Amino acid sequence: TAFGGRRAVPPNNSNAAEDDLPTVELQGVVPLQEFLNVTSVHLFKERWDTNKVDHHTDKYENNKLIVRRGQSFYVQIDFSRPYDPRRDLFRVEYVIGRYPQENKGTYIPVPIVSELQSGKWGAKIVMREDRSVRLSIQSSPKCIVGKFRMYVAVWTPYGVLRTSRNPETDTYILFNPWCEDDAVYLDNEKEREEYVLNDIGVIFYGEVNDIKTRSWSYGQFEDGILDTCLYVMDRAQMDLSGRGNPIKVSRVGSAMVNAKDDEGVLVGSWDNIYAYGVPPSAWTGSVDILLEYRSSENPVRYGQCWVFAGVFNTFLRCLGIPARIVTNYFSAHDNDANLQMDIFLEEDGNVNSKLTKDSVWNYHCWNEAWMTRPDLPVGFGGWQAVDSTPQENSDGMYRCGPASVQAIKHGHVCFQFDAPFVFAEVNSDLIYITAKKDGTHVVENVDATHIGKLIVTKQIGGDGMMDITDTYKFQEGQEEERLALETALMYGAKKPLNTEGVMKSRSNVDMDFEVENAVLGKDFKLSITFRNNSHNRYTITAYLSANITFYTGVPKAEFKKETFDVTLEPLSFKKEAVLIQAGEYMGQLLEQASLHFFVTARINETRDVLAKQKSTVLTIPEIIIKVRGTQVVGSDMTVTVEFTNPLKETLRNVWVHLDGPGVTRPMKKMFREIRPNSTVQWEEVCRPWVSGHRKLIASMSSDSLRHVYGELDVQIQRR
Amino acid sequence: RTAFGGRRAVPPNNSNAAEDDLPTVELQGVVPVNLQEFLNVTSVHLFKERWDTNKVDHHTDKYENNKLIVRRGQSFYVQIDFSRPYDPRRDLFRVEYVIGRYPQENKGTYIPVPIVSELQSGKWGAKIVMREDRSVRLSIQSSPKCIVGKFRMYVAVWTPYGVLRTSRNPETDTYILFNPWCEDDAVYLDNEKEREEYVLNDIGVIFYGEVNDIKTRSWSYGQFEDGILDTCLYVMDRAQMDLSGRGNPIKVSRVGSAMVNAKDDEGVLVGSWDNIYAYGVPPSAWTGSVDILLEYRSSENPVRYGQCWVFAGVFNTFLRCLGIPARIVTNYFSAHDNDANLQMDIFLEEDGNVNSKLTKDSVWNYHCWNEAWMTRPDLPVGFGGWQAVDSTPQENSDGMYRCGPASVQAIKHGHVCFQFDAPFVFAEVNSDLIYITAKKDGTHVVENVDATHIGKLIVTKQIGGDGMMDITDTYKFQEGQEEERLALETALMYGAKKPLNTEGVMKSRSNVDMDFEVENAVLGKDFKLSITFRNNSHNRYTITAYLSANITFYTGVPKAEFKKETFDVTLEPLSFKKEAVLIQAGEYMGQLLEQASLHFFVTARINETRDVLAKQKSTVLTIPEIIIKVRGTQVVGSDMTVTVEFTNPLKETLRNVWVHLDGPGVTRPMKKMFREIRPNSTVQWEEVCRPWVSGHRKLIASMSSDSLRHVYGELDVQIQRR
Repeated sequence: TAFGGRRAVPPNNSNAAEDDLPTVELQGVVPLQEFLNVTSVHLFKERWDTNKVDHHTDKYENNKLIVRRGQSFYVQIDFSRPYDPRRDLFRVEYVIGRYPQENKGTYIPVPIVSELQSGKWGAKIVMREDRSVRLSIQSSPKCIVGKFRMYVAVWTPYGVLRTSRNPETDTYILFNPWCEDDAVYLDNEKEREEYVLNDIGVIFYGEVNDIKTRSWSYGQFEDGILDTCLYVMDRAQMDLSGRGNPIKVSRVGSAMVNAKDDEGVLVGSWDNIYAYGVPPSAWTGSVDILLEYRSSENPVRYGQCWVFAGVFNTFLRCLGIPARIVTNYFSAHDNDANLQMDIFLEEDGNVNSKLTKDSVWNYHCWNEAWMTRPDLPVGFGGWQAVDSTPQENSDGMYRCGPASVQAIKHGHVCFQFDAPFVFAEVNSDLIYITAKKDGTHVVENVDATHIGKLIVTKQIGGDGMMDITDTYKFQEGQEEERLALETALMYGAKKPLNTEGVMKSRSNVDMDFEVENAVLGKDFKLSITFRNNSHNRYTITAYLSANITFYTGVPKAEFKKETFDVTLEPLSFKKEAVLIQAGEYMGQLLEQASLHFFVTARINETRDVLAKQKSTVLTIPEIIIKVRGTQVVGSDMTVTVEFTNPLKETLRNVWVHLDGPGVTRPMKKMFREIRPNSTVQWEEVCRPWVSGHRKLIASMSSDSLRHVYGELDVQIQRR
Repeated sequence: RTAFGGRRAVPPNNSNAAEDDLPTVELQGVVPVNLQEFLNVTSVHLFKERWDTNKVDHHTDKYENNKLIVRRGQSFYVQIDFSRPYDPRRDLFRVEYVIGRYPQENKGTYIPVPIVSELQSGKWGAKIVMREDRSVRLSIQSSPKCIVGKFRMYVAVWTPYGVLRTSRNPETDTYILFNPWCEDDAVYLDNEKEREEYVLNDIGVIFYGEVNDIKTRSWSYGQFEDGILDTCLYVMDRAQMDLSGRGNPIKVSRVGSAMVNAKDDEGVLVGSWDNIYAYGVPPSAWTGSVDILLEYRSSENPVRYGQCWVFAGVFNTFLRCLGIPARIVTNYFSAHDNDANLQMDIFLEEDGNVNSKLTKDSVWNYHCWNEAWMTRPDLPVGFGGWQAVDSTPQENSDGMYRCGPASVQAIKHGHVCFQFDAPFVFAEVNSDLIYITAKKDGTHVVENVDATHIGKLIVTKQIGGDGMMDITDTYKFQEGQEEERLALETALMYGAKKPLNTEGVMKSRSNVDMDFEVENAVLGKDFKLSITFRNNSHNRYTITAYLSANITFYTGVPKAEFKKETFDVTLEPLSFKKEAVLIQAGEYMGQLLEQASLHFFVTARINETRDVLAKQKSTVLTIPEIIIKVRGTQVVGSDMTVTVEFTNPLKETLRNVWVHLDGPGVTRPMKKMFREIRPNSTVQWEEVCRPWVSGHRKLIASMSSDSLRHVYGELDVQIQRR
């Protein structure tokens, strides 16, 4: 009635599933009681106790023992009678999954040893008193990460006597950045504090000339999160033997973030509508999302790049892998490994918006995970870029990474995973091409300094910005930068169009422009400058094209167009000012209030083309958070969330979100509608459970206006 | 309230079946004048008949397809008939090739072919070769990096006011394939005999059995059969493969191999190794890829069922049909599901017996995968050539997936740091068998290490013949050679792992040699197993040997131990003893699994030195083949009677006996059902075949029933021209 011919044992791919170890493995009475019996086990698992504090696992809102691999911890077993070294033999067993196998690392018998050897599992009797033995158990630093079952087995000559199933002794074993033998070892305490223990983050957005920031709750220590992270791997049917490998954990975990069909954590959406779900802009942290995923057991709607990164960062940090979110400004996504972004122009100099279909994202967020790379030559360990936002790679439409940031900076894109696609996000050239009326194409200009202009991440201790641009690229013009490019071209990166006659403009005319930062609903100026360094007189025709775009760069509508007839004297400089009125863009704005500007100019004399692009985001005023009360763990604190409608219009179905790990579970309030320029208030009583520097996080989302945030640093005390 | 698509300006162009509407007239700006003044296309001629020069010079004349089929990077001829003569002085026009619903010139999906004076190598262009009346003859050359698929063709006349274009015409739809004959193509093969075999041959040989009794059977690739080329494009559309990547042999292999083994409702074949196969066709019954691919096309669902050679057969059809040179390789004693470990464990009881409860991993008698030829511009120089691709899943760095393409060159040298999934393919052919005693107290003791069992022989069909070609030396250096030790070390540096330490197995206290032979037997017959000891040192010993004989699946997975024996041997110094065992038919009959595979463990404990000796061998019982006979004229278009004959070899009744007949270019795959076949009785199947392909052809047969299966037959026939 059917044979299992594919493999002798079904795959062991679920931490949730468990078998039943026999309590009596006898080999015949031939022909007990007088043998050792376990009366109880002590794990010293209190959060104030030495195990959790020495393992840095005391923050988890979990009452079970949680330790980190490759480091010893204490347990104590109580026997029916005193243990006798001569005549007695027992061992502790760690078991994970339904089909444990010692050679697969899922069945781990811990032997009593005299001395703990570094790198191997072992139990050292550190103390014998009465009917008790105090053990110092050390795990392997390559151990599988997950929740293990614990048993104590006494070996008699006729078999094994083992403890029965006890959910109270279930032990979680995580990655250990503190352990020098661990693949994820980070030798700097301040960095471990930030990249592993910090449960609050800062995401940078906006545009390079007006960097905006908002806080995100990672909430890795919150109740249920650790278990949800194991559930993610189980849903991925991730092989238990592979869960101790940070590379494979990063690889499989990141593929689970973006949902394809009914599998995955988040459904991606950039439609500015989001029917039947929550707008990506509404989320305040990962907790909300991961718990919803866990209970519904279905993908959560909806997410965008920073949301994918926030959730993946929670996953990494919760398991013990050092992780941070990075933001790349002017990002070339969906690049197919091409190092060129095309902008097509009409013959007169206008931007041909029919052909110009590729867009540079104002910003794009991805993650970096810290680990060694034993699959690559020496020198590629460290930060590995992993982008859970899909794009076409060699396998299809999927996440990219982990890719060694070291390999990327040097152009060694031949080393897995998906390196050429990450290299192209930060190194592409903007190519300006005239698409003539006869069918031919002429390359006019090359801008090699626009894409990947600034790459940032939150600073260690502090909400500040840390510029990590030089970790990804060498400085423009440097010899090493040209060598890195050449090496990349050798390994699959491509440049379809040859650009030689290009960039050698004999005009010597410099053009540039700036846009003042504006507040939503206000007017603002745009100045275009022209420098003539030659002793020649020129006449120029310039075009201004202004569009309302998504943060991805995708344009919705051109809201303003202008033409300028400039005459430049030899050795002269001149500024022209254009005035953009609130009435021109309002009513057409998309979420994030992003605007894009093209300024192209044709020099009538030399036939040369000058081009420049810039993005702008309109500043939307933040939400106000107020705290009234005492501010002590266990005792009440009143939090008031205040939002003032900035539009001269009625906001409808205004959802406000409150969050703060260790202070409050994520909550949300729904307001029928908000009158033009009127204010609403939300008062909630909070009973914090974590002391020290904490933070309150708020967000606002309506049928129209959204992507509005607020935050407050509070100081809670102990008892 | 809006709608907006903020992720991308244009939806992904990932279906070849989907198409846009190009305007027949497209003007811009003020006018006022006669449009009739400009050229007009009255007709287009592709010279796409099968005897014509386009298909013959492009080596596409074998496809049972009436549309034009050319290969990239090589010129072909077309003729355009206008409404009036072409005036070089005043007319301007170009040919356009378009693919998908969202064509873009910078993505290679919209291709405007310009009229040029001279065709440059590597670029698209059309050269006017003849002017005559209202007609112009062009020599069109495509780029060698061109996307592979079915393009729509249009002719566009340029006027100062815009474009005038022909209308949609399915008759001019042109297929552009990979070109192994073009030097600039990534899949370039520099020799005609290799091209003939690896691209043009539609019949193949699959080697199976076990290393000491290599069995062979024929498989129909049928890449030129009606409907196949279209089904291959359909596979890529089902995979939602971006049209821009279908011109990259690496991505096509990567995505295509992932579609072979169906996970849920996506993919071509549902894998099953249950010996039952209820609600499907047993993997053993298939005679080729045609049957499977067409069923997948019409049902639009995964086909039940397949195993490794079936996946390879089908994937081989896919690659050859598109133009990527490909072959199937068989690895004898394959370490699949290795997780990159270079060690396979066998656990022994304390006495010396095999611990069958702890021994859970198995070596496959054989395992088939594919090799595809292409350059590897994503890797350092020297890694081009054959690339291994295994569509039979196993855990790799991404999950349970196919592995490859991995450069066979990198695998041979241990450079497993190069994508894709290299460590896992390297371990299929390089693992060590580690014999370990699991003592009653809980500890483990490494007794022996056999580094010569796994990947003992790797073969493939020879060029221009049905014999086998030993390619073992392409995957690995000679045992005990310098280069082989360095390869192993390099692999360990990049991810390959050896959990147990085997320096201490210097317990090479092999003064005594042991080995055994199992004679080749026929199903139903008794056979012998001969164990042979050898005392190569001055000494007398008391040995206890154990024999464990099991019925297994071809994958090595055991179903039952059907025979156990102990031997107390005492051999004198410098003397060699021999022991023969007789296995009677009654001991295994009635318990056999499909493929009639048997596995033998022979373990020995030398009482004196406490040493352990161990060896293992597999055996497959031979089954009589199906007899194919033909009587007729043997010329295309004319009838030929084929008779399939099967004689029940079992002295019991075979029930629901399905017989299958196949032969590309001779017959469409067919199958006959037989209620039941009496013990030792014979049945005959007769069929009238009207062949359509001349030259050397082959008839292929297979048999499958409720119990007995994995029975084949074949016959080389010669069809003639007329």
